[PDB]
Formats: sequence, structure tokens, C-alpha cells
Amino acid sequence: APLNAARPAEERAALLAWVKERLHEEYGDQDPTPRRDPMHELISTILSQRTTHADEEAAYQELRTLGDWDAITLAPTDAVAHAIRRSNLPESKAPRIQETLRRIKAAPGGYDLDFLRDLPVKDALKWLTDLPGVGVKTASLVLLFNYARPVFPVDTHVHRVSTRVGVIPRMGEQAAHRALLALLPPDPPYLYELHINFLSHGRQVCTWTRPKCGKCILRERCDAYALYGDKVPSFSE
Ligand code: SF4
Ligand SMILES: [Mg+2]
Ligand SMILES: [Mg+2]
Repeated sequence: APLNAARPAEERAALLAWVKERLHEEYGDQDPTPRRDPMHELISTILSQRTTHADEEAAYQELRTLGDWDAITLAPTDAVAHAIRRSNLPESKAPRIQETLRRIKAAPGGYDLDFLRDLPVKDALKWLTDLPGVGVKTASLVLLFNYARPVFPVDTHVHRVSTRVGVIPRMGEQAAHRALLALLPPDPPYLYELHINFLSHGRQVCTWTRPKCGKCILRERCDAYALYGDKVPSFSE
């Protein structure tokens, strides 16, 4: 009996579409994501590096008390750093934010990313990942959620469930963005449902430590259960 992770890409894509159908029945069109507007999502991410959810939201809203975006680009970095002080090491985050805002204003349009809509996917991605503090996961999130482009953001929840099941072998999170997208159709609503359903399943069942495999709708095709049964270890390295 071969593990899922060693199976051909075509077999692993059939597996992932089965996974998506099962998660759709457990969770439907349920959405545990922030669903923010583009500028909010981008800046939030920068503030949300080595930082809890409650502290990032607090850091974002106090940031926005400095003024609108144009005011934050011009506010002295001392003021920006003190406002976001409840996030991860505000000294480093404050310049990345200012520079990101600066580079967005210079783009065609106001503090808005209307051009990412009708741009080649690879090019839209590369433009966001060139912004300081923005990685492929945040760029994929903004492109999928706000502009309905066919990209698939892979957060820790998505990465953990998909790896444990064996839809992909173990690899870095950035490499997993290309690997899973390669198994998926260019169908933005499909990708967004798949994403939010992974978040629900990772938060509720396939948890970082002690997953609840006995309540898991995927257990019968899960590599991790096949290997460890009731003793699936914490998602490591
Ligand atoms: S069987 Fe366990 S490890 Fe596998 S997907 Fe379900 S909860 Fe995660
Ligand atoms: Mg602009
Ligand atoms: Mg970057």
C-alpha cells in the first residue's frame, strides 16, 4: 500500500479534490478568514509576523489613528513604530510598512491595487512579493480574495493538513504554494472554498498538536493516520 505522498501528481490531485469535497460537506461555505480589503490585508500581514491575532488587530487600528495611508507614509518612523508597538518588534516593521505604502502610492491608481486585476498572474504575484514584509502567502491571499485570481494561499493550516494527508510530500511553505496550485484547477471560487475549509479543519480537527483523527472526515485516506493511528505527532520542522 503506497503512501499518498509518493503517488503520481494526477493521483494526488484526485485525492485533493476528494479532500475538498469532504471538507465542503463538513463545513459548507463557512469562512474563518478575515476577508479584509486589499490595503488592510497587506499591512495587517506585515504587523502579523511573530504576533498574535488580538495584538495585530490592535496594532493595525492604532496605526490607523495616525491618519490615512498618505499621512502614515509621511509620519516620522518614530511615530509609526510606537503606534504598532503591540506587534512583533515594531522597530523593524515600521519601515517596511512605510516603504510598502510608498511603493503602492507610486503605482497607477490611488492607495488601491485595481491593476492587479487584469495583470498576468505571475507578474501580479512578483509585484506583491517584491514588497517588504509581504510573502507569497499574503500576495496569494490578496490576489485570490480581493481580485479573484487563480492562486492558492497556503497558511500553516493548509500546509499541515495537506502534508499529513499526503497530497504533497514534506517541503517548505513557499514551495508548497506552487506544489498545491499545480494540483488545482484555475477556479478562484473553488480555490477560496478549499482554502477556508482547510482553515476550519485545521483549527477544529487537524490541530497542530493532538489532532482529533477520530472525528476527522479524511481519516481513511490520511497518510498520517495510516502511519501513526492515534499518535499523529505535532507538525514539525
Ligand atoms: S486523520 Fe488526523 S492527521 Fe489526518 S487529516 Fe484527519 S485529523 Fe489530520
Ligand atoms: Mg497607486
Ligand atoms: Mg517580501
